[PDB]
Amino acid sequence: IDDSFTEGGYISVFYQTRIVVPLSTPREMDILGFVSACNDFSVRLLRDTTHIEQKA
Amino acid sequence: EACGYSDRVLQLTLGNSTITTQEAANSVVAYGRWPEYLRDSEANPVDQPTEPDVAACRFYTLDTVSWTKESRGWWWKLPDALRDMGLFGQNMYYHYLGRSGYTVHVQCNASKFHQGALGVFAVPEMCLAGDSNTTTMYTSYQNANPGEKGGTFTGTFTPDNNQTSPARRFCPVDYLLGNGTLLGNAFVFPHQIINLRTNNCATLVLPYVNSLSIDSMVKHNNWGIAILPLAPLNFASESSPEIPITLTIAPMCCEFNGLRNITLPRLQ
Amino acid sequence: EACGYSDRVLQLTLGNSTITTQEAANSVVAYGRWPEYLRDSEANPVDQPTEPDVAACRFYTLDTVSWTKESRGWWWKLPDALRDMGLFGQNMYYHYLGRSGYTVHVQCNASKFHQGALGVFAVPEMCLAGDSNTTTMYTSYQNANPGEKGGTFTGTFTPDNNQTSPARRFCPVDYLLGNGTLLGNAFVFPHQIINLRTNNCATLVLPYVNSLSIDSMVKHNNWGIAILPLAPLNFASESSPEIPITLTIAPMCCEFNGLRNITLPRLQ
Amino acid sequence: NTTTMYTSYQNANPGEKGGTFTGTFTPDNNQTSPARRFCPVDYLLGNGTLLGNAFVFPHQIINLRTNNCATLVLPYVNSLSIDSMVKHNNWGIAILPLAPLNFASESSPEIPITLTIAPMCCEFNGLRNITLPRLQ
Amino acid sequence: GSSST
Amino acid sequence: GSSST
Amino acid sequence: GAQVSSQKVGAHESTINYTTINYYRDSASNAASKQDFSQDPSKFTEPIKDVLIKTAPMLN
Amino acid sequence: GAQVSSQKVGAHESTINYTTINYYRDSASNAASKQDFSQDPSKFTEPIKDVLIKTAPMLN
Amino acid sequence: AATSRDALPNTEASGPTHSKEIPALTAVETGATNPLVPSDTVQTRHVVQHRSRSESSIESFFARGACVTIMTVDNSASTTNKDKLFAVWKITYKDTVQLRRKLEFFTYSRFDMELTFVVTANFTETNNGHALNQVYQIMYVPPGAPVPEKWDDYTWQTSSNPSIFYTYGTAPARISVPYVGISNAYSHFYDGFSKVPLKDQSAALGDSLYGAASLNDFGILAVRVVNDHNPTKVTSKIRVYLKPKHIRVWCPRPPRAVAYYGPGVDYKDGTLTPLSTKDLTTY
Amino acid sequence: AATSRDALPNTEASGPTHSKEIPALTAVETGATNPLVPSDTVQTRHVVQHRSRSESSIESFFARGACVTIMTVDNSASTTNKDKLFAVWKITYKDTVQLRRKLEFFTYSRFDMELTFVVTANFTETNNGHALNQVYQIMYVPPGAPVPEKWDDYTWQTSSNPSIFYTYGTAPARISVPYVGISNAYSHFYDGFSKVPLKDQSAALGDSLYGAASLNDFGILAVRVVNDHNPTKVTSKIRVYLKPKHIRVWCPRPPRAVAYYGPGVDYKDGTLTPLSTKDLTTY
Ligand SMILES: CCCCCCCCCCCCC/C=C\[C@H](O)[C@H](N)CO
Ligand SMILES: CCCCCCCCCCCCC/C=C\[C@H](O)[C@H](N)CO
Ligand SMILES: *C(=O)CCCCCCCCCCCCC
Ligand SMILES: *C(=O)CCCCCCCCCCCCC
Repeated sequence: IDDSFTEGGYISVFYQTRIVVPLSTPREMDILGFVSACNDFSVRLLRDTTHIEQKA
Repeated sequence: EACGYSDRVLQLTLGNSTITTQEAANSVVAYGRWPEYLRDSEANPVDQPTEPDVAACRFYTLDTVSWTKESRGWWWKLPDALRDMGLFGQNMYYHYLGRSGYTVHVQCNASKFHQGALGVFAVPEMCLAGDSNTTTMYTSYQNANPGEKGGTFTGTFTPDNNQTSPARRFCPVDYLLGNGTLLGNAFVFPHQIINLRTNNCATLVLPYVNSLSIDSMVKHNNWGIAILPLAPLNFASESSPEIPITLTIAPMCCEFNGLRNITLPRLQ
Repeated sequence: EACGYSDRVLQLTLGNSTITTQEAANSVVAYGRWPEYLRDSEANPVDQPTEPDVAACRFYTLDTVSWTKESRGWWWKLPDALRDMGLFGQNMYYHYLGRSGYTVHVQCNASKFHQGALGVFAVPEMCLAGDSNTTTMYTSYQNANPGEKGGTFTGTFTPDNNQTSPARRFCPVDYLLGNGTLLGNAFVFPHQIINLRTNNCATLVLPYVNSLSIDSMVKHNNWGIAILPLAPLNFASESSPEIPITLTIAPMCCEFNGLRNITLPRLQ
Repeated sequence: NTTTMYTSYQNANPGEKGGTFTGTFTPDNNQTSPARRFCPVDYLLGNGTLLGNAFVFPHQIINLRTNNCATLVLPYVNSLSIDSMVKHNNWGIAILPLAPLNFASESSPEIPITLTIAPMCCEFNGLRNITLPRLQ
Repeated sequence: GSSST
Repeated sequence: GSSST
Repeated sequence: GAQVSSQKVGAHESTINYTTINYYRDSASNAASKQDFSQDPSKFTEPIKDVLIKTAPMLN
Repeated sequence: GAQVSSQKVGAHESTINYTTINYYRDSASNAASKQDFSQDPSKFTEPIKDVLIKTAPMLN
Repeated sequence: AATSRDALPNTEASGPTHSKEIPALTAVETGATNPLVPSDTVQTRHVVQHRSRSESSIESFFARGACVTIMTVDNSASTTNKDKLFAVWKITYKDTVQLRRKLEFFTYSRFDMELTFVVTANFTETNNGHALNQVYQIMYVPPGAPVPEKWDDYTWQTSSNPSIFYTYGTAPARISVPYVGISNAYSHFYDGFSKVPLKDQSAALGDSLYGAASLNDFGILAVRVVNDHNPTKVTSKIRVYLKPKHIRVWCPRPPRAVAYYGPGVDYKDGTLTPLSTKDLTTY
Repeated sequence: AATSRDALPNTEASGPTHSKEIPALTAVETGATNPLVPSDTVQTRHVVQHRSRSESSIESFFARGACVTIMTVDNSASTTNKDKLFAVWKITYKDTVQLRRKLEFFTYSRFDMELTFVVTANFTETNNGHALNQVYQIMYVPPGAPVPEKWDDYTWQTSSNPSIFYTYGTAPARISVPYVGISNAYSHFYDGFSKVPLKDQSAALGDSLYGAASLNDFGILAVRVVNDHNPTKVTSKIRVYLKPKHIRVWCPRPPRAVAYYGPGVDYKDGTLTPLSTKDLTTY
């Protein structure tokens, strides 16, 4: 959960130089990002999620 | 390789057909399992199976679709998309039971000045959501099974309000993968991405997957192919670019049981 | 390599930082000497040295400058350019003595339709010429040491005629390498060229060089980095092209002696 | 006595000047602008336990007839191998007059107390930009 | 009798 | 089986 | 017919064991052993036909 | 999997023993053995750098 | 031989690097995830890793009873316009949402099923009166067996159907069932129909629901109060808890992201916006 | 190898002394306690010592269940201005004082926790009526899981949270939990904050309570009566008893000497005089 004591820090992305294109080329484009766990990753204390409910 | 072999340059040959590619991004074998014939220890129908081999396990090319800035995505189901493809289709409609694996090759080339990225997903049991909020599980067989033309995704859910004559079709919303789950997670299914700057094709080798060794190909689709624009098509400064997408699919290790007269389905 | 390894594609990792490049022109190790810690047989101050290791030997990125058709060139001094960089700068101002080597990575990408060539030179003891013909050796500490912003070269020598309030700055003329020798000969110093059609970066690994094993980093710069346009920037038919140049530098095998209170220099 | 656990970071962390103990508890009655500081009563060791028992903590006594200094070597102690030094203090140093200062017959004697402390075997992880805390 | 794991 | 302490 | 296995001990006060006897003929009646195996994620994380070497170019 | 230990007998009427079998996979479910160790108080009672000899002057 | 409770790999110490080895650079188009570990992109120390994935094994992730239904029964006098209430429930995990979402992380599964029954009763009318302790009959009627029509008819004889007679106020009832599927695994998703529509047949005759396989997949539970009625009315509820023991799963799926809307994958208009506002450059 | 139930050392006989050995003289400034025994300052006989410290081992000192909270629930009809009462409690040992004081003889601890639940009910209104035997659900909801808002909402399904369904009048309920801390030990005292106030940030934004670490340290217990309501009102209470089994402790502390005043070490004005009058030369 959001918790200051166990906060993880900050992910950010910056331009190091700039995107450069020739003529006849799109000047804007997208990047897509992906996240995954490394082989040293684990979880514990099983619990219900807040990501689904059933009202009535 | 110092003899020149590349991850990017492949040749696939099945039956009397060959595909070449010079801009591949390797190829995928779903769940690491290559297609196989049904083993005796897993067998279930006892009659001698038919195995048409090269007559059906060859590359069939479906109708080419068109990718534009307004495209939301496309879908197909297997074996449905191949139901009318040569002797594969015949074997399928003549038998109660059938099983098959597939090599799926999605084709889309453009130029070093175009950009865009297609997510190509092979989904086992790709159940899609219907157009109705008056009746659930109501998509008709005819609308669930488009054959080779496939279907499309939409960016908007819109409920069928004709209660007298319901459309009875799917209404598959793109960011919800047409099934109520988030598209960003579809990468847990076997996939490749055609990112135009990197590659011009996707190749997925799919094993037969099911909770049974063999089943009704006519009643049930084992795999769904979903192609969605993860990054939209773009070119130079043209407002209305277009590039084609072609699907070529080959059945693999297909076998059939329960021969009778041919099935003649109500498809319209 | 048949596994794909390339002269052009490199990864450098120091501390918590990694640089990747896909268009390198190999990399240079100045005078063939990799950086090293001070050996006991060459040691001089007797107190235990501090060796901050990963806290200081990591890549620091300086402010990005801009290359245009009118650019005459840029210069920086080491360690001056890094005097305010994290714990490296701290260690430098807390100690009388310090020594360090460096990995210098100059970054500048453009396109297959742009052209131009930057000479990137690492010069040991890069003494530059002053703006004065009334007093020699008069450039002030403040003007000799710009920190990370660096300085620039000029195509024209112009003598400071204010005798009342002299500028006391350098006036480094480009074809004279800012020091009275011809630029065409700067290639005897460790260098690389960023020629836009060939590569988008320069990488120079610099050992600590000095006539002493260790010295005052605050009083003395060991290396100078000089970047000059050997062939001017050009693009399509645009009259005013611009592409950025970014400097990222990492200290290597740095150690410090003579700990006291921190130095607080007059920099303006 | 209107809000518990309310001492602000700024008042909890005096830096090198430290804080002091008091012989008297006095509750902050400004509710509009609370002081938000500690009020550590000496015989209660500033924490609600009796000072006479503080000897179960690592200690020395500077008894002027016997010695002129105290030296304590402290290991890193925590319920974790490493932690935020900026958020958390591992050790507290408490100096209290067990027997009051006295000299000849002077009514107002004074002698200085100096603290010199050396970190030992210190290591750090998670390098980024520098923390700039609100200390006032 | 007994199995040990 | 059995352990003895 | 007793099965003796070891516990993985978390907080402590040798190997500590525990005992299990199945009381029923049907395996469906048994408790769960929790003695499970792990596998490598490769069939999902690296389903590519040509083995990936992480230090090498993924595209060559 | 039975653990057999001895009782320390207080009032009396050989060694008398008692038996213990752990019924669960998780050590957290176990009863407390009460088979505990003692240690010397030195880390609290004599935390001084130079070893104290009680017959000698503590200050020399 | 690597078990779920084994410690994960140690971090190995790694120092500075300058080479043609490029772990950080990759190409996600291939369909692969880059197998990196911290020592590939930063300098690391040696760490002896003690953590394990024991609690996230498929068994451990599912090792919990979840409520799948609440059945209501009563013990009232049957009278000409209203009978004593017994309950009938079609066995399923899709009437509630929590266990359903967990199983649906996967396409197929095999497991032994543990059912536990919690039973609670209360008086509904004001009057003083009393009821004596109730006994309940929970009868499983599998597809094809006679479903009870009245609380007291012949089907409650159970010569072959399994029944639990539960006594009120005793421990919650519990039974296990093996993997009973007619396939080699349970299908959490079936992209198909149970009927082929033939041209030579009417549309009505070839029609069937999308994604549905056997109409009575697993049968029903029928529950009744066995006692005769009291003058006072007592209503009871039977809460059913399902735990999948000895479980295996295949083919991972993205989890349900919008509210469930029926036994299929359908969604309801107005519920399709799971995500919330957050600015791109705001932490 | 010296065990808690071993006999303490024998007294050795000792006779008269006249030497430079000075056991009686010492210097407490050093920070050490003089390790003397009777034979150092008086003449002793030989005694074979049989006493042991078995009951004061850390385990034995804590080997008792202590009440840490009383939760109140009811089984009333929910009506527009008032709902059926279920209870929610933040797990802690600091709501009561006795176990808290014992644990606070130490700075840090590790233990497996045994929770036992005693449940009592009564009628609150005068009327005659009745209620049938109640079943209670004690659900653990760990930090992050949906806390119940109504006695009957979806969260009580518990697909993943552990719940105990307890039947009234049966043995008190009991479960064990392992050492679940996110640190290597539980901290009975944390001299710090969960947030660093930054200068570039508002004071409000950097603020946090003194001595508090994770805001929801261990989650909550949510308790309800599962039964539907009766015409008659019944109130129940769940008393929770905590026993630390398999315990280890570190860094001894002086015990609490003035009344507890909140979850921290704070004290209340007017309670700071523990000691009583007694004259210096009066026995
Ligand atoms: C006396 C009580 C006996 C109760 C016996 C119940 C037996 C029937 C068990 C059915 C198993 C249901 C498993 C869950 C559902 C399916 O997996 C999904 N729809 C997928 O096929
Ligand atoms: C079905 C009921 C399950 C109940 C499960 C309770 C699990 C949570 C246990 C929390 C452990 C609390 C230990 C005591 C408190 C802390 O030690 C102190 N504040 C120090 O950190
Ligand atoms: C293997 O089981 C041989 C040892 C038997 C040990 C004692 C068994 C305890 C009671 C078992 C009852 C079995 C239930 C039908
Ligand atoms: C070691 O335990 C072998 C001897 C077995 C002795 C009889 C066990 C009595 C019943 C044990 C039940 C275990 C609980 C899951």
